[PDB]
Amino acid sequence: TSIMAVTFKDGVILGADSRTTTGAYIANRVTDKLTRVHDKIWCCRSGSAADTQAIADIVQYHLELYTSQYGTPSTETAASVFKELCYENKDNLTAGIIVAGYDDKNKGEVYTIPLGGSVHKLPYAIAGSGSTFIYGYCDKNFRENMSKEETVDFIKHSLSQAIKWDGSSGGVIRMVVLTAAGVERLIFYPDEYEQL
Amino acid sequence: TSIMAVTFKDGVILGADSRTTTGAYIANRVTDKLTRVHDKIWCCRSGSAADTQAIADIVQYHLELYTSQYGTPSTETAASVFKELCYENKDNLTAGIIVAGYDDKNKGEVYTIPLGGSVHKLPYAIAGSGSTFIYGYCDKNFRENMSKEETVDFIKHSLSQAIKWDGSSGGVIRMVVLTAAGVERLIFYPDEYEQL
Amino acid sequence: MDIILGIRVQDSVILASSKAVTRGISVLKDSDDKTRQLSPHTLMSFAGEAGDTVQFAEYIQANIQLYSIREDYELSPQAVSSFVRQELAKSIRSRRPYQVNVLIGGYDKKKNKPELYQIDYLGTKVELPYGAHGYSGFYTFSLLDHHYRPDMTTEEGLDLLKLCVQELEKRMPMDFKGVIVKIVDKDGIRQVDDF
Amino acid sequence: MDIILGIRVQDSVILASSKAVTRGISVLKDSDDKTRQLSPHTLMSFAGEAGDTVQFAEYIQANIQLYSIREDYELSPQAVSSFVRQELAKSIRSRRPYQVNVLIGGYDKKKNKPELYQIDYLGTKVELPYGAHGYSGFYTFSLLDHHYRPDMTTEEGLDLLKLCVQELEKRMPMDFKGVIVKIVDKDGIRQVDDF
Amino acid sequence: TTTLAFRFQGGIIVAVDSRATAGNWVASQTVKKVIEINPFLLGTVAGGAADCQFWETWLGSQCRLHELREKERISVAAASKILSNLVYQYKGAGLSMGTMICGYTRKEGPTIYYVDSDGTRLKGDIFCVGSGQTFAYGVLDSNYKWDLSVEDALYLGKRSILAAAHRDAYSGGSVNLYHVTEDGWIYHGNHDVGELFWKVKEEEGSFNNVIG
Amino acid sequence: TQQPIVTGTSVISMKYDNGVIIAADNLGSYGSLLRFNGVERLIPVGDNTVVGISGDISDMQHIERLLKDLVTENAYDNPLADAEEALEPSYIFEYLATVMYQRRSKMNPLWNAIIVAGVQSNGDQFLRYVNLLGVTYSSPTLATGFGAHMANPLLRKVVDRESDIPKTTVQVAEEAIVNAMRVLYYRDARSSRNFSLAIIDKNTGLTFKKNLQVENMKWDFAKDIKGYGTQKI
Amino acid sequence: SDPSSINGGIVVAMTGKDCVAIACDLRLGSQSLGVSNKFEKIFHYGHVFLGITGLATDVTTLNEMFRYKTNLYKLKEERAIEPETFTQLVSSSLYERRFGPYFVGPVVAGINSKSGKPFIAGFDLIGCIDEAKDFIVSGTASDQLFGMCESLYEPNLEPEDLFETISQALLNAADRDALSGWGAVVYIIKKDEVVKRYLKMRQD
Amino acid sequence: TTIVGVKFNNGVVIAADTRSTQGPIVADKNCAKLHRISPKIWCAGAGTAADTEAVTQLIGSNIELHSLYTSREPRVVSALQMLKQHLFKYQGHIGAYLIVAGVDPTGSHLFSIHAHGSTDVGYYLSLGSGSLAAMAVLESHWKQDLTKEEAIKLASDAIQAGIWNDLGSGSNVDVCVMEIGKDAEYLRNYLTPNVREEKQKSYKFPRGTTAVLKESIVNICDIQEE
Amino acid sequence: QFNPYGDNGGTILGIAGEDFAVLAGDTRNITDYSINSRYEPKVFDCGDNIVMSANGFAADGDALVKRFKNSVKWYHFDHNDKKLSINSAARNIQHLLYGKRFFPYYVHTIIAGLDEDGKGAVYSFDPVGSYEREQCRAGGAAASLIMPFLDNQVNFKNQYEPGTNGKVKKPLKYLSVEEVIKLVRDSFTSATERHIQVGDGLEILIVTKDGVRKEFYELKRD
Ligand SMILES: *[B]([O])([O])[C]([C][C]([C])[C])[N]C(=O)[C]([C]C1=[C][C]=[C][C]=[C]1)[N]C(=O)C1=[C]N=[C][C]=N1
Ligand SMILES: *[B]([O])([O])[C]([C][C]([C])[C])[N]C(=O)[C]([C]C1=[C][C]=[C][C]=[C]1)[N]C(=O)C1=[C]N=[C][C]=N1
Ligand SMILES: *[B]([O])([O])[C]([C][C]([C])[C])[N]C(=O)[C]([C]C1=[C][C]=[C][C]=[C]1)[N]C(=O)C1=[C]N=[C][C]=N1
Ligand SMILES: *[B]([O])([O])[C]([C][C]([C])[C])[N]C(=O)[C]([C]C1=[C][C]=[C][C]=[C]1)[N]C(=O)C1=[C]N=[C][C]=N1
Ligand SMILES: [Cl-]
Ligand SMILES: [Cl-]
Ligand SMILES: [Mg+2]
Ligand SMILES: [Mg+2]
Ligand SMILES: [Mg+2]
Ligand SMILES: [Mg+2]
Repeated sequence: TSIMAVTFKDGVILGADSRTTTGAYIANRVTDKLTRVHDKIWCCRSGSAADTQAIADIVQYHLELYTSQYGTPSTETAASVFKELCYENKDNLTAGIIVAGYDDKNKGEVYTIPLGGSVHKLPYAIAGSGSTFIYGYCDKNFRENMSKEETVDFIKHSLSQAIKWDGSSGGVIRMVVLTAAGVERLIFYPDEYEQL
Repeated sequence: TSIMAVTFKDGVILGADSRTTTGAYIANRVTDKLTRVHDKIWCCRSGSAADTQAIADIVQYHLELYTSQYGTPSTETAASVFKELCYENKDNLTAGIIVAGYDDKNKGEVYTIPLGGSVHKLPYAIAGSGSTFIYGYCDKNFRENMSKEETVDFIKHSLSQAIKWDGSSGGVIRMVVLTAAGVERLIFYPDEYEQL
Repeated sequence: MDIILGIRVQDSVILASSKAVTRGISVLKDSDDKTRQLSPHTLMSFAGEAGDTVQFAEYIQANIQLYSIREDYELSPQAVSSFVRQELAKSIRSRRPYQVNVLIGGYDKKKNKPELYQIDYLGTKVELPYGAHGYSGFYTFSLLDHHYRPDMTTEEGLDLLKLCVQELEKRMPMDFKGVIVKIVDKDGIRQVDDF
Repeated sequence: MDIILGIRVQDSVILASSKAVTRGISVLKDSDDKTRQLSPHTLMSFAGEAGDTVQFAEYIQANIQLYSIREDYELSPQAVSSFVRQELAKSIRSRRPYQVNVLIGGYDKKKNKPELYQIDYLGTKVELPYGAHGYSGFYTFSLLDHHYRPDMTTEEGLDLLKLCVQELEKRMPMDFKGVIVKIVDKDGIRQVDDF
Repeated sequence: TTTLAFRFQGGIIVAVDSRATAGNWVASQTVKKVIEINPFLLGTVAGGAADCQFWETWLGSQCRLHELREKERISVAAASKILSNLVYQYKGAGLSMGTMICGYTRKEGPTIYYVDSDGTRLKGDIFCVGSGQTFAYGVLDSNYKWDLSVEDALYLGKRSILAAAHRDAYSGGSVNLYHVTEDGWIYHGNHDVGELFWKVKEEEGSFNNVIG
Repeated sequence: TQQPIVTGTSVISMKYDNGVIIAADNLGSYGSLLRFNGVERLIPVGDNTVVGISGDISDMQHIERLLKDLVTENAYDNPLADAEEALEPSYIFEYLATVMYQRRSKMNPLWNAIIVAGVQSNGDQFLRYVNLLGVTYSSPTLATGFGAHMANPLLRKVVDRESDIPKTTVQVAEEAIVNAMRVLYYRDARSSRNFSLAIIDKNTGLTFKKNLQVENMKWDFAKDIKGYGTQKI
Repeated sequence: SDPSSINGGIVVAMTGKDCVAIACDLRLGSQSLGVSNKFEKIFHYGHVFLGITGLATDVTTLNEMFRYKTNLYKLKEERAIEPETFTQLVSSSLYERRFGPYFVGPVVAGINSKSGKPFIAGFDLIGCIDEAKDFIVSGTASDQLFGMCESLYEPNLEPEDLFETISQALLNAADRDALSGWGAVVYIIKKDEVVKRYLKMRQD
Repeated sequence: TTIVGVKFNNGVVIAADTRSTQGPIVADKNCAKLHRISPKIWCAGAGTAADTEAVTQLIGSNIELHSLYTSREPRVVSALQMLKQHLFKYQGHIGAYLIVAGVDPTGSHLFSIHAHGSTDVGYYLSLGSGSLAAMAVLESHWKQDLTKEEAIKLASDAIQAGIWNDLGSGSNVDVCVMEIGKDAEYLRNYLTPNVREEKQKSYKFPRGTTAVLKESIVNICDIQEE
Repeated sequence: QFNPYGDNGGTILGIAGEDFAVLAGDTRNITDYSINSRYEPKVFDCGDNIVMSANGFAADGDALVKRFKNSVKWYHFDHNDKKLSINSAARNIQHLLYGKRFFPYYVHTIIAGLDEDGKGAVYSFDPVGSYEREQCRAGGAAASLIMPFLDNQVNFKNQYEPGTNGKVKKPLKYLSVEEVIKLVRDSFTSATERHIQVGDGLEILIVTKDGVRKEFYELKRD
């Protein structure tokens, strides 16, 4: 799995491959690892498909009930609900989740939640098996306050390399853009990103 | 360990960190992992220090005896002697070796020999625990027929990132330049490469 | 414990049970009675893990004695054996199962017939003409297959039982210190003091 | 095998050895002689793993008999015991060690003294007034500690030995089917046929 | 450990050693392995030191509560069965106990019960319990009779412990003697093995193997 | 029972004449991967205590929230919350020490080693250690992990026993801590150059220093080292 | 299972003024079972004394081995071996079995016949030489012996005083060990006379 | 164990503590961990005591024969090569962890050797259970162009750090200095900062306190004439 | 796997005099081959003229001492400020220890004080609550080194009277507080020499009818 979330001037963009594997067999080559817990709060999922789904489903329920009582939740709040589940059930879960959201007050924010259940607020985050191969690239090429087009290219190039080297990662590069304008879904196919 | 060898216009350059570790303790922070098996045939060593030393010592003996009988050996020949040792004793060895050399006929050549004992001739090669983090960077930034100054910068930037992320790698960045001009040793300290 | 035998003849049931109690390396006792009277015409012998054997036997005894008082009536050997089996069948899927094998010899006063039931610790019940638990059967069943006749007298049953004990004393490695023999018939339960 | 005893008295050595041979669940034999005459005035009893015991005993016997012919002379019990110990000490660090414990009872014709040596499979030699291998000593050493006086006659030694065998027959779990007793003195080796 | 108890004409003899070990290390030579439950009940301890003390001390509390409730001393059978039923609840948990419950009552006479952490409960005339039990059995079985004088029976029990104290590495220290009668138990002193051995060797003429 | 995932390395500390110093690098390691480079592992509680935590970071964050909640709870129905009935280092420590031992006793430990450094109401220096097993001890110098093996020896050359504490100034103590941090960067494979340092003085109060770096490092001699024995070039 | 503690036993050596003392218990057992109370663990080759604890078969084997070697030494050298030389011979012999060792704790004691200097030495099972000035301990009650020796011992003791110190060190150490005791022997060694004393101790 | 090596202006110095331990027990309080391979090549040893002794003796013996064969003074690299190849052959089972130092016609040298047969070069080195305490001192106080007096001080200070802070190390400090164009000086018990205090009491017993059974003279002399 | 136990080393020693008692213990605290503290008090005054030390795993040791001190407090509340006698304290501690029979306090406990007749008393415990009154007891890491020395020098074991040769034993004369403290100090000096987990400092608590007094002595720091 190769997943990443990157903050930029207008908000935040989530990025992911589309490969699900049972060992060396690709069980699903068109998986959607970018999943919605609220209107403008999404997450990238890595690790167990069952665990991350069950977690995400529970978070979406909590934030839906939060909204009915207290209005729209912050991205930090969403990350805290993810953490609470991941931390308290750490013995039985294998879930690496990146939470990303857009407020009007806080703008684009990214929180990463690795296996342990700890929370880390970052400008950008990378995770999944394939992320190991792009720590060098991402660190060298990331800038703060990038444009939308630059951030899309940064994620596209990054995940392209992660896919190239990681067997567990592949298929299409899905992306989700979170800004004041709304929610935009992007997709990039092998023929496009492999030649980069 | 972060090691790499890169061919360029005038020949080939070997690069390495200087960290030797017993678990999390750094047993030696100024190790020389670039070692000489012949005048202009060197190697980068990764894995067991004892194994790679014993192997390198035996190879140097074989190439010294080769030279006394048949004159200067090719880089391919040196790689074959490394392979023979690594392959036939694969059950008892933990050695990841990159062989690099300069002929006048063949110019700069690089052969990588991973755990299995297989041989792979490449334009450039990376190895050691820290190499995982720079597959993305190195693939994106490598060009063939670079200049000496460009190749030094490419290795410096690459190993800098590998060191940054890999705990097993660190210390100084040693380099060895192999050209028709001769053999040049380069060293780069933390204050220089960390700020890159 | 070690060896427990049973044989149903014409008009009675005979239960033979070893006297030895061995812990590890020493024979602590050579006169141990491995049986309990459940009712006037029903006797249960037992063998298995230390502690569990007696604890189970006395527990069963108490329950049957309680039934006898409540109803002022003796349960049939078949009824008692079914109760015992259910307890063991319940036991086997418990946190800590009773590790006990039993023989239930009884005389049914209604049908005027002797009855012998063999039940293992899993709750495996079988009615038999002759039975045994543990390594005893490996030696004795072949003898009983040959000599047994269903119409034997009690004296003939005891002679056949002696032939079983002699074979066990010859070929078994463990010294079980002889057996206590008890007869169950229409007149009740009695012990053969010389064997 | 199971129980082997030894007792050195005034003018002789007495070795008692069980007759039973048990394999798993059956006593295959009840008249097995667990001893070999190494020389006219030296006897070795043995116990340990099946096969190894006899194979070792006969091997030692052959070597001592070979020495006797070559030199036309009988080795002292001390000399024989030292030879046996070295073989076992050599054996313990072999690919497959001899799993055999032995008692060597002999009468030294030079010194006119009986001698009893106890050697285990590791090659641990000790000269003793009385000895045993396996679980036998746990019962018998306490009796021998009490009753043994060194100036005892052969008849008194046999009575003391009977008291040891009686205690073993009372408290040991395994039926070892009695013992074969042999006496080693100035006149040589003989077997007590009634015990 | 070596503990024994046997019935005879003059009631019951109880004899125990005093050693406690942790591996090869001798932890104590002065351990009280007889527990005075009441003026008529004794308990011997063998195996786990804490298990035996705690539960035999506890047993005395249960026996006291019985005679408060029933206005009558507890029987040896009932006292032993309280302990055996208790340890049976803890079966599998890893309790390590080998005990004799010794006493006298009018209805029972002199009685000995062997109680075990496996749940074994046995009535009997003679018992030896512990790592050195086999050594004690040797002396006891060869010299036992019903018609023994209190004086001779006491010596036999003392001598049987000595035999085991000598041979068994995990037994020793000293011998505690008790004599249980119709009118209750009587303590007969602590006998150090270091002095008792040489005394017995000389007077009895035994242990001719050892040099002294 | 668990295994630690994201981990923090050594926390080092020592007493000096008027207070205590504590330091810990800003790294959150993920095995051999030096994953997170901006982790604060010194957490102040009021203006008189600093808790330095090593080991599992997720459990550290849990402990961080417990302390935050402890301050809130202490303020409830407490007019002297910022005066006589303010939280003491000894109170904060004992609370943690209770929690750590309770959690180990339920076979579900907080996988940490903790050093509570601070100054009491009466001006006494407080410095005590507690870890996942609930083990506690105090000493003029305290260190966790690799610090125990490398920092303590250096810090004990400054304050070897109790009578050395009044003789040690804040400048000498800080110098020793900063030197120890450099040594750990040379030799601990799971350390970083960036670190935080906190001083709790009975006169000048709590001084919290962020974004410190290891400097004045010796590497030049590396150029002269060639091969592993016989090699000359 | 552990070879060094199947049979049990202890040896202790001490230096005094112009004298050395070596002592050992007499027990040989099979774990809990006591077998022999006459198993001496101190041997001598000329004026050099060797005490050996550990596995009894090896104790016997090594004794026979060093007798073998010291006898050949003497025939060729035309003189008795000295304690310093013998110590080296023990070390050499033990280390040649580096990866299949004799399970023993040897202890050398004696006086150099030429210099008159008292000498003691201890070894681990693979030949490491511990050449102590004060005392050497070995066996299953080595901890106990260390505690006794470290407290009781003082330098330059006279032969008859040294006897009391080493005896009390052995006896009280043995009494806190289940696998040691059953009698004891003490050798008092001077340049040209050696006295051997059997001690009276508790037989449990 | 704490062993260290420190290069200086005109040579090299090695040092070591003197504690040997079997588990938590101190087997020897004044153990000699500095071994002589040849007159001007010495090495400090850590790990298994018999192994460091034996491996040093063997290589030292062969170095002596080699020196006689070649009519040349032995070199540190020769000892280094012979040691590493021996240890490597035995795959770490020979538990010798060595700091090898010395002076020869090529110059002054300092190396380390691990049980698996890997070698390292340095100006300062430390090995053993107290190597972290020692290396902390070396990393804090070492500099280039040390004098002989400064190197001995630094080396002994590094050992002391081990002695005090590491339970596996203790007692005394042994030093050996090997300077170019000079005899190597072996300073046995250079420092002695752990002398035991006077005991409160004397435990000398009254003669006849111990109970005796038998006495006898032991014949140590040969078979006699006449 | 998580191991809930550890070993903090150290060693303790209790000796019962005729009208006094001492409980001594070293002040070193360790894990593996590292020193945690050179002065970490191990022997505690628990009130009612009782001193206590729970040597072994310090976390369990501190927990036990804490819980016993608590038991003394509640004994006063529940029983009209009655003084807890040393024998009663010992039995109470047995129940604390055996309470965790199946997850033990990994400690060797020793308490010291005076019995109800005013004589010196030392009680010793195993980890699961077995206890026994003794005149003399060393506990912890170096207990194997110290106990034999005490059998010899406190109870006069294997010591006889000159001239008689093994016939007459040395009489069991009582020891004064000055004589006991000498034996304690020599015991710990000897233990420090041959045991790596023992050293740094020795702290002794002396209990008499007048109260609880403390004495501290330096030990070797290597
Ligand atoms: B990715 O490779 O981590 C991916 C993310 C997931 C949310 C779709 N995980 C998987 O594909 C996992 C296996 C795995 C690979 C690498 C690390 C951890 C886990 N696959 C499944 O969980 C799976 C496979 N087949 C069917 C159902 N679930
Ligand atoms: B590098 O980290 O792979 C490095 C290369 C070596 C030639 C110096 N290896 C080591 O440092 C190894 C450990 C190791 C780390 C990572 C992968 C494989 C192996 N160290 C040693 O072999 C070593 C450590 N201490 C003493 C001696 N040898
Ligand atoms: B005895 O050997 O059974 C003895 C009786 C007990 C009451 C002291 N038991 C022990 O000595 C046991 C160990 C043991 C040895 C042999 C067989 C069974 C058990 N020791 C302890 O219970 C113990 C208690 N506290 C400290 C040290 N040892
Ligand atoms: B040091 O602690 O590394 C030291 C150096 C040695 C050369 C004297 N090592 C030892 O003291 C070793 C520790 C050790 C214990 C057990 C197995 C392997 C290593 N001690 C011994 O080798 C030792 C122990 N007892 C007697 C003799 N030698
Ligand atoms: Cl999915
Ligand atoms: Cl290397
Ligand atoms: Mg790094
Ligand atoms: Mg034997
Ligand atoms: Mg003993
Ligand atoms: Mg010490």
